[PDB]
Amino acid sequence: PQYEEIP
Amino acid sequence: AEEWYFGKITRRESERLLLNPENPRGTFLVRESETTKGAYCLSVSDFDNAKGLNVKHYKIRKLDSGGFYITSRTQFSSLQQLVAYYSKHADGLCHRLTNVCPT
Repeated sequence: PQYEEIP
Repeated sequence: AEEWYFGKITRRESERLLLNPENPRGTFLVRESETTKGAYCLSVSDFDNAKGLNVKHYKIRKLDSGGFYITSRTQFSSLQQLVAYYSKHADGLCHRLTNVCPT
């Protein structure tokens, strides 16, 4: 599943 | 802590719970990660126009020095500290945290 990363 | 820690709940349920249309943007909860055992997750609801209500999930990894982080530049000794910080300023998050999800 995809997870957001802080850029 | 307490209010916002939902325990061992699934990605599916957190989305089910965060996609409530009366929740303001930035409603959140902290759960365990289903995919990465030992790591937690921060599920924030967002509202992009065009995609509508949605949920961003961020993995909170822990270091053996005993600190949590989503990004590494910012580390916290405490998940309640992390929540407090991301409530005061988004600093990379899709939206600052504004609300402990209802239930």
